[PDB]
Amino acid sequence: QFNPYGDNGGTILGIAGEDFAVLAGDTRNITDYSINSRYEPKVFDCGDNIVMSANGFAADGDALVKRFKNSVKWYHFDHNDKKLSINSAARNIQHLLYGKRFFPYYVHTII
Amino acid sequence: TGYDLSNSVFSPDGRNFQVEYAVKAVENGTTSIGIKCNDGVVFAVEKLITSKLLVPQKNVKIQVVDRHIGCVYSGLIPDGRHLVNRGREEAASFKKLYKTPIPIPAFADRLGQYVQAHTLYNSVRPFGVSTIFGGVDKNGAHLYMLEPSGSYWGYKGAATGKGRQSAKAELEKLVDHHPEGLSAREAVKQAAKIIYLAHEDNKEKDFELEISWCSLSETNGLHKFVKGDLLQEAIDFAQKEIN
Amino acid sequence: TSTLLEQDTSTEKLYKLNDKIAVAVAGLTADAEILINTARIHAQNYLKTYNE
Amino acid sequence: GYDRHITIFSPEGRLYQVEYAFKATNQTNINSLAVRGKDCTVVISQKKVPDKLLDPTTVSYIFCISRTIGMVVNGPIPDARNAALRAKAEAAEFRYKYGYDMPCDVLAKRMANLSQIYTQRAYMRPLGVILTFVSVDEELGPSIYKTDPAGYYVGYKATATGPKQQEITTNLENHFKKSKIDHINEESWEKVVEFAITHMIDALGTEFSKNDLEVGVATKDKFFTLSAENIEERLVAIAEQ
Amino acid sequence: MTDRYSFSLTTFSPSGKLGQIDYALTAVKQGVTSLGIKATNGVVIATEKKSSSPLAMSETLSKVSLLTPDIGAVYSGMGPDYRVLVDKSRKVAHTSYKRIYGEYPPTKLLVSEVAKIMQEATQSGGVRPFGVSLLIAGHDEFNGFSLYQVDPSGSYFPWKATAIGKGSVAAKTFLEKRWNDELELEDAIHIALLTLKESVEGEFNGDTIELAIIGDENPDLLGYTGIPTDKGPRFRKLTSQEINDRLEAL
Amino acid sequence: TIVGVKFNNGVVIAADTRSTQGPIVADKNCAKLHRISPKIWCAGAGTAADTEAVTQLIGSNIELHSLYTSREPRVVSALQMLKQHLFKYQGHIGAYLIVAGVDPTGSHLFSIHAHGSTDVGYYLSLGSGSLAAMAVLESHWKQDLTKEEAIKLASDAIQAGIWNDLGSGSNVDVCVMEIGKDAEYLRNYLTPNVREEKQKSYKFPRGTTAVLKESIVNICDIQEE
Amino acid sequence: NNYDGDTVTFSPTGRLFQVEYALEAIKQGSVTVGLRSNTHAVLVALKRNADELSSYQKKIIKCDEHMGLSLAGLAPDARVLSNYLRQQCNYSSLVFNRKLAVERAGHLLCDKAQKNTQSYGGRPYGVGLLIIGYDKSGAHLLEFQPSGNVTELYGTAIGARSQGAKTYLERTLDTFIKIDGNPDELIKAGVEAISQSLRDESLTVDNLSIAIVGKDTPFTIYDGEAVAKYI
Amino acid sequence: SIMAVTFKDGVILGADSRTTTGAYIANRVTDKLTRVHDKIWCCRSGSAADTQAIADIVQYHLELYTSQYGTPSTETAASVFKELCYENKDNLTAGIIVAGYDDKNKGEVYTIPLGGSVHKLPYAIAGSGSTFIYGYCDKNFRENMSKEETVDFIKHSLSQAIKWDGSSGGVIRMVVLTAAGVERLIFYPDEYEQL
Amino acid sequence: SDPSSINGGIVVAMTGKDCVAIACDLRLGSQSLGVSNKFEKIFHYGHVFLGITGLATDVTTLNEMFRYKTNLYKLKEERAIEPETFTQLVSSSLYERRFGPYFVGPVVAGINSKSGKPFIAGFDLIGCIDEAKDFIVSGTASDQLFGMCESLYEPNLEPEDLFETISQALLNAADRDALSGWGAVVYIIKKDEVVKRYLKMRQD
Amino acid sequence: DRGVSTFSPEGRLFQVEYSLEAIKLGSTAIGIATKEGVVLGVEKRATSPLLESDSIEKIVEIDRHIGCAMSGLTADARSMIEHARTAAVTHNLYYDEDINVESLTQSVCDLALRFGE
Ligand SMILES: [Cl-]
Ligand SMILES: [Cl-]
Ligand SMILES: [Mg+2]
Ligand SMILES: [Mg+2]
Repeated sequence: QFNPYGDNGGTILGIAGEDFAVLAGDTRNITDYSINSRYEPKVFDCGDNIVMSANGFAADGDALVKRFKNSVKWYHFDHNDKKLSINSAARNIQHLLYGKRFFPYYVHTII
Repeated sequence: TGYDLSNSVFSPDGRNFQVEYAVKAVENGTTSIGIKCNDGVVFAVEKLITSKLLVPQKNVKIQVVDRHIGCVYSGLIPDGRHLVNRGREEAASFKKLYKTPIPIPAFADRLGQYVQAHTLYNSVRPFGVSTIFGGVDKNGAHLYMLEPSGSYWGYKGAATGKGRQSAKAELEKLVDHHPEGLSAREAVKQAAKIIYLAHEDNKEKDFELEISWCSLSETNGLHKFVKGDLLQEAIDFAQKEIN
Repeated sequence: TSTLLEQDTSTEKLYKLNDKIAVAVAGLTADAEILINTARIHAQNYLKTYNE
Repeated sequence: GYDRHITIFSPEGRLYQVEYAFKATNQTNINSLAVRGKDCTVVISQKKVPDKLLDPTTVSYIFCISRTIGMVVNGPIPDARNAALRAKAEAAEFRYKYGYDMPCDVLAKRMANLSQIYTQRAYMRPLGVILTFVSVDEELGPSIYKTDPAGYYVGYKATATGPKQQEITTNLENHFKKSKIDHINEESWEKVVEFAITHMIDALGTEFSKNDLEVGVATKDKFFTLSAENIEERLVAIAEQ
Repeated sequence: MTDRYSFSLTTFSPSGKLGQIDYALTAVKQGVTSLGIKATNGVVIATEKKSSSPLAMSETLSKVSLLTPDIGAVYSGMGPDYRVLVDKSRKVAHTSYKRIYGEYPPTKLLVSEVAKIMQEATQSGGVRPFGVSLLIAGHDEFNGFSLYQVDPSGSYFPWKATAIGKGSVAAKTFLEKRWNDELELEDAIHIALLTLKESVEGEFNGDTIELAIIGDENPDLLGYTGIPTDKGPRFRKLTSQEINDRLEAL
Repeated sequence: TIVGVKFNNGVVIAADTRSTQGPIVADKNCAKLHRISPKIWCAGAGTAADTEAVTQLIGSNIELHSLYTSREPRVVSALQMLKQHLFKYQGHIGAYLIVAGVDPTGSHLFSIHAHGSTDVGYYLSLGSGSLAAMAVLESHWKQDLTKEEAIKLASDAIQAGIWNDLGSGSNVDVCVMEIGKDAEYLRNYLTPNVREEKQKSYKFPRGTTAVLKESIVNICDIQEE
Repeated sequence: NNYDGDTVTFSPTGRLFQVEYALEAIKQGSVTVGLRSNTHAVLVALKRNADELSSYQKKIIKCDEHMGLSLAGLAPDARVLSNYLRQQCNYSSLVFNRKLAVERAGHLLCDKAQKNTQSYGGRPYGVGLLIIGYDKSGAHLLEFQPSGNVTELYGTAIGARSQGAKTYLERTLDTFIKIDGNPDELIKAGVEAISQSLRDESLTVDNLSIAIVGKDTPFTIYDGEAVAKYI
Repeated sequence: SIMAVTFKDGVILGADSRTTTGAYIANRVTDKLTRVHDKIWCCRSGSAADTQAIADIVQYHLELYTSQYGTPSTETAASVFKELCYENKDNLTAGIIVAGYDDKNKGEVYTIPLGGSVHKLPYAIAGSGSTFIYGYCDKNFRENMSKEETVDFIKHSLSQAIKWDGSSGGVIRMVVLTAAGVERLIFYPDEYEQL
Repeated sequence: SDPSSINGGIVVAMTGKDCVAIACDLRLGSQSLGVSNKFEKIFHYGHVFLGITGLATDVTTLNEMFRYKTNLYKLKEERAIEPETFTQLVSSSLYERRFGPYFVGPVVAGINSKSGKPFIAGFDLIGCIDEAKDFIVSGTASDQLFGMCESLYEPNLEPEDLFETISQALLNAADRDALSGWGAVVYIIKKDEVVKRYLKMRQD
Repeated sequence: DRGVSTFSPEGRLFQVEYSLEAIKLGSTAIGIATKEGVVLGVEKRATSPLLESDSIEKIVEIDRHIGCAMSGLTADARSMIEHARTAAVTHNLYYDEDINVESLTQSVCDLALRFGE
C-alpha cells in the first residue's frame, strides 16, 4: 500500500535563559540509511521574535511552519499589527496541529 | 412597451433591445482592427492618452489566448477581460482532452455560444464588447469578429469602435488592390496607417499605437507584440501617409 | 353536472383518508388531491411508527 | 402588461414571446427549400455576403449535425449555432446510449420538446429560429422534419422557410398536384438539386450565380454540402436546356 | 444564470380567479374539436387532422397517442404541450406503477398522475399551466371501460361521452340525444363519425380524421405467441381504409 | 444452461428450468427466458434476482424508447443499455445474459457478462452448463442452419447441460425469433425429467394432528349495521 | 431613469447607471494622492472625522510587504477588496514562492469588480483604490474604478477636489519622476500635491496619513507625530 | 497478442481472436480491433469490459469532435484514450494500442500501458503474448516496409505469440489503414501454424 | 454472525383443490437461548397471506412496510391487492435494497378473488421469485421442509386433507432443527373462509 | 419594485440610508471615554407603567473588557451581540488572550453589508 509518512531524522534543542532563549537543530536530512542533505535548515525565524522547528517527517514540518508563518501574517492584518506573544503563538500552533487530529502532522514542534 | 427593460425579452419586431443597447457601449469605445495576411493575422488598437500621468506602453489592451490566438476588443474593457478569461478556460479544456491547440473556428464558436448564453436569461446582462480575434492553426490563417448578440463571421479585414466606418473603408481598398494577398510586414505598416486615419474620430486627445501579429513565417505561428524598431518603422510609415 | 357524466365511477367531493377518517372538499379538486395523498401518507407513517 | 414579456398566457390564450420569436426567424432575409428524391434529400438556401471584408467561406446557415443528418436554419446566427451545438451533442449522446444513429424525425422531436420547455418555463427565452432536419433514414427513407419556436414539428414531402416561403410552397404544391407522387422521380441527386434550384428560380423570379446559393445533400449513410464549383456545374446544366 | 423565478406565476386575483388557468382554458377553446364515446363493449376517441400545409405529411403527426396497451389519449389546444405530456404520462405509468406492481396502471390512476403533473405547473415556481385538455380512454380488469377528461387546472371527471375544443358545446348536445347504456362499439363509432362531421369544414375522409378504439384484445398486434394470459393490446388506431368503409354506411 | 443459435431467417435461444440455493434445488420449473420486448428476448444466468431486475428495467426503458421514436426496438439498443448499467456496478450486479432478437436491421445474437462486456456469435452458451452445451455446439454447428435444425441443436445443447451439469436440470424452454414473423415462446418444449409414481399414498387419516386451539380469521372489512 | 433599477440593465445609449452611481460614492469620499519615482512609490491620504470627539477614518490598508492601497468611498467595500488582494498576494507567495506583480493585482481586482456588473441580485463596489507597490519591474502606481477599469500611472488622485492635485502632478511629472533615492523629497512632493485639493481645513497631525514602498523599504504607514515632520 | 505497425502506405493493426476466463476460452472468434473513427482504430488488451467501455466513450467523443471541428488527428484520439485511462487508473485494467492514417501525418501508432502513459512508436506490441515476440519483432522490423512485407511481419509475429501463449489463439485478424481505404484480412490456423 | 439464522424459524405453503395452506413455527431466539414462543411469522393484507423467516427485526420491519404499501394501494385502487400483484411488490421492494438487503425469506399464499385460482410464491432476500405449482419452503429447516413436502405432497388435496399434510410437513421438519419449534400455526384458506389452528408439539 | 442592494444617484445605498432613519427613532444611548474608564448610559423608555422596567436590557456585556449599548430596532441587535460574544470567546480560544476592542468592532461591522437577493 502507499504510506503517507516518512522519517527525515535530525534533532532539535530549545533552552530558555533569564533574558534570552535558544532553538538549535542539526542541518542533516536523511531517509533510511542515505543522506539527503548535510545543510537543510530546520529552525526558522517566524517574525515577532519567534523561532520555530517542527522535527520528524520533513514534509509535515515544512507545511506546519508555512501555516504558522501565514498565521503570524494574518494576525498583523486582523489586529492592527499587534505583536504576537509567545503564549498566543503556542495556543495558535495547538489549533493548527489539532486540525489534522485524524491525519496528524508526524512532527515534534518547539518554539 | 417595456420590452427593452429586461434582457432575453422579444420585442413585437422579434428584437432583443438590451443586446442593441450593448452595441451602443461598443460604438462608444476606442477603434480596434484586424487584418488577415498571406500566412497570418495582424491586430491593432487605439489607446487614448487621457493625461500625461499615464505611463507610456504600460496599459496593454491586446490579450493572448493559449500561445497562437490574439484578442482585441472595443467597449467596456472589463467585459472584454471577462470574455478572454472564459476563452482561456475553453482553450485549456480543449487542449487537455484533444491535445492539439484549439483551432480558430472551434475557439470562435466557444466565445460565440458563451456570449449568446448571456442573451437567454434576464438574470444576466449582454456583453458590452465587440471582439476581433484570430491566429494560425493547421488549416492556415483565420480572422473573426464577435458581436454582443453572439454573432460572428470570418473576415478578410475587421474593425469596431468609434472609428469603424473610416477603418472599414481603408480595409475595403486593400482587399480590392491586393487580390493575390498581403504580406505580414506590409499588414503591420497598413494596420498602423488605418489606426492613425481612424484617430480623426478621436482627434481631441492624442493616442498611443499598439500592434500584435501571428505569422507562420515571421513569428512561427505564435502571437507576439510589435516592439522597438519594427513599431517605430510602422509609426514613421503611418505619420508619412497622413502628411 | 351533465346527463353524460358517469356518476357511479365519479368522485370530486368525498375522499377516504383511512378507515376511520374521511374529508369533504370545497375548491380546486386537483389542489385537494395533492393534499389528500400527503394526508394518506402521514396516517400510514403514524400507524407504522406507533402501531395505532 | 407583463404577459407580453415572459411566456405566460394572455387573456386570449396566446404566448406573445413565442409569436415574436417567429418574427426574429425572418431577420436574416434568407429563403430555404427542401425536397426528396428516390434515393436522396436535397436542401438549398440563399447565401448573401453584403460586406467585401467578410470571408465568404465562413458565412453559412447549413450544419452537418451527424454523418447522416443535415440541418438548415432560418433565423439569426447566434441562436442557429446554439441549436446546432445542442443537436450535435444530442445526436452523439443518442448513438452512445442506444447504439444506433439518431433518426432525423427523433432528433426533430427532441429539439421540439426542448423548444416547448422555453414556452412553459419563464427564465428561458425561445430561440428565434426554424430548424429543417434532412436525412435518408434507414427505416423511413428520404426524410424532411421541421421545428419552430412553439415546439411544433411535422414531416414533409417538401417544404420552404423564410420571407417568401408561401411563393415557394405554392410552386412545389402545384408540381406534386401534377405528378401525383410524394417525391422527385429522379435517379441521381445532381438532377434533384437541378430541380430544387430551377423551382426556386421560378418561385422567386431571380437568377443565381455560384456564390448566391448554398446546397446540402443527404444520401444513404452521409450528408454533405456542395462547393461553389459543384454549384457552378449544376447552374451550367440548367442553362443548357 | 440560475432559474431566479422561484415564485408562482399563477396567483389568485381579488375575484378569486386563477388568471393563468382561465387563459389556458381559453387556448383549449381555440383548439380543434376532439370527442370520446363509451359503449358497453368498448370506448372510441376521435379528432380532426388539421394539416398546417398540404406539403406536410399529416401521418407523421399523431394526435391520438397510446399511453399503455389498454389506454389511449387525444387532446384539444397546444400540440407541443400535449406531446411532452404524453412522454411524461408514458414514463410515470412505468416509474410510479409498472416497476412496482408488474402490471399497467388502471385508467383512473394514470389519469390521476397526469392530473398531478398539470396541477404542479399551476402552483410551482417560474412555469405557466399546460394549454391542453386531454380525453383519456382505457380498460382495466376491475373497473372495465372508462373515459376521463383532464383540464389545465389538474381537475378530471369521468364521462359516458363528451367533446372539448372548437365546437364542444354543439357536439355535447348531439351526443346527449344519441347516447344510451345499450350501445355496441360499432354504434359508438358511427355516432362519433356523425358528431365529428359537424365541426369539420373541408375534406372528411380517413386521411383527414384520426380515430382509435379501446375494445377487444388484439392477439394479432401482441408480436409474440406462447403465453395464454397475454392476449394483446385493447388500444387500436383505425386505418385510413377502415374509416372510409364506415363512411359509406353513414 | 442457456444457449443462443443463429439460423438462416432468425435466432433461437433455449434454457434449462432449475434454480439452486447451494446444493438444494429451489425451483424445479424456473423461467430463465425473459421478454425484453415483443421480438427481443434474453436468457439469464448468475444471481436470479439480478437477471430478472436488469431485464425488467431495460425492457421498461426499451418500451419508452420504442414509443418515443415510433420504431420497433433494436437488439443493439437493449445490448448497449444492459452493458452500460452492468459496467456502472463493476460486476456487483451478477447478471450474465444471452440477448437475441429480430428487428428492422435483421437477426442478432449477443452475450453479456456481468462486468459489462459483450460479444457477437452464431452460437453462444452461458452458466455452469456452458461447457457441456458448448461441447455439443462445437460438434454439430454449421453455417446455413434451417429453423428445424437450429431448434434441434439448441435443445440438444441444453440436454447436455441438464444431464452432465448438477446446476442445470428439469425441462427445456425454447424461444424462436424468425425475421418477419411473431416470436414463438415454447415453454416446456421437452419434459425429459418427469417424476415416477410413489410406492405409497402419505395422505393421513383426519384427526391425526393434535390441535391446541381453533378460530375463524376475519378477512372481511368492518361490516354495516 | 427606467434603466437604473439594477446592474443587469443597459440604457438606450449603452450606459450602466448602477455602475455610474457607484462611481459617484468615490467623488463624495475624502481626497487621496498617489505618485512614484523609479526607486519609491508614495500614497498621501486626507483622513475625515465625524466631529471633534470622533477619530479620523483610516484610508490606507497594507496588502503585503511590497504592496498596499488607499481608499475613497465605501470603507467596507475597500475592506472586502483589500482582503481579496491580501489573499491573492498570499496565494502567490505560498504556492509559487513569488511576490504578486502589481500589474497582475490590477487584472485580478478588475475581474472581481466586473462579475458584480453583469449578474442580477448583486451590486457594484462603491469604492476607488490607489494601489502602490515595488516588484521585479520597479515602482508601480495603479488606479482602480469599480466599473472594473484599472490604469497604471506615474501619479494620480481620487475623491472630492482630486482634480487640483491631479493638475499639479501633470506639471511636476518631469521633476518628481527623477526623485530617486530620496524618500523625504518624494513625500514632500506628495504633501505639496494633496495641498492643492484642500479648502478651509489644513493638514494637522491627526489629519494627514502617508504610506511609502521602495527598493529597500517595506510598505509602512505613518500617522500621528510621525507626519509632523512634513506639516 | 495485439500489434500496430506503421509502413510506407499507412498502418496495419493485428490481433488474435481469443478471450479467456481462467483457462476456459469464453470466445475463440473475438474481434479485438475496434473502430473509434473511419481511419482511427485501436487494439484492445486487458479487461474485455474495461476496453469495450473505454472504446465506446472514445467513439462518442470523436463523433462529437467530428460534428464540430472535422476529422480528428490520431494524436487527438490517443489523448482521449490517455485521459480516460490516467484519470481512472485506480479502477481500470486496460492496455490499448491506437493506430490511424492521416494524409498529412500518414501512418501513426500510439501505445497506452496500464498507468495511462502515452508513447508514440514506429510500431507497438501489447498483450500477454507480446512478451514472447519482443526479441523477434526488434530484429525483423524495418521502417517504410511495403504492404505485403508488413502483413508478413505481423502474420509471423502473432503466429509466434499464439504458439507460446495459452491466452492467445484462434484466427489472426488484421485491419489495413491507407489512403485507398480500410481492408479487413483474416488468416486461419492451417495457414499461420505451418510458417 | 450469519443474520438469517440468529433468531431462527420456518414457513411452508401448499396448494390444494380450490384452496391454499400456509404454516409457521412460533419460536424467536438469540441463537441457543429461546426468548419468545408467541412470535407468529404469517401476516395477512386482506385475502393475501405473507410468511417471513430470517432476522426478526426485518420480519417486523417488512410486515409494517407491506401493511403501509397495501393500505395506500387499497385507497388508490379501491380494491384489495391480489396474490400475483403483491408477489411483484415484494420482489420490487427487496431488490431496491440490493447492496444492503433485508435478511429474510418471504412466502406469499392466497386465492385470486376473480379467477379463484390457488397461488403460492417464494423469494430470496434480494427478491428473486420462485412460483411453484406444488409447495414453497423458507427458514433454518428449509432442507428438512423440502424433504417432507417432496414425499408427503400430492396434487388436488381437499382442504381437511391438505391440513394434515402441511401440519405433518412442518412438525416433523421443526423437530430436526434446533432453532425451530416452540409451537406452530396453520392457516387453511378457501375463497371466502379462513380457519387458523395452533398445533400441539414438543417444547424442546 | 427595485434591488435591495441598489445605489441612489448620489452614490448611497437606499436600504442603509433608510435603516439610519429607524435608528433616529430609537431611545437615546450615550458613551464617554476617560483615562479612568468608559461610561455607557441609556434611556429605557417603557411603553406603559405595568411594564417591569428592569427587564428592558439595552446595555449588554460582550466580554469582561467590552460593554455594548444599543439604539433602534433592539431585536435586530440580539444576533449582533451573539456574533460579538462568539468572536470575543473564539479569539480567546485561538490565541489565549483578550481580543482588541477595534478587532471586535471590525468583526461586528463585517455582518452589516451581508444583505441582498
Ligand atoms: Cl424529450
Ligand atoms: Cl472483447
Ligand atoms: Mg420564457
Ligand atoms: Mg495458444
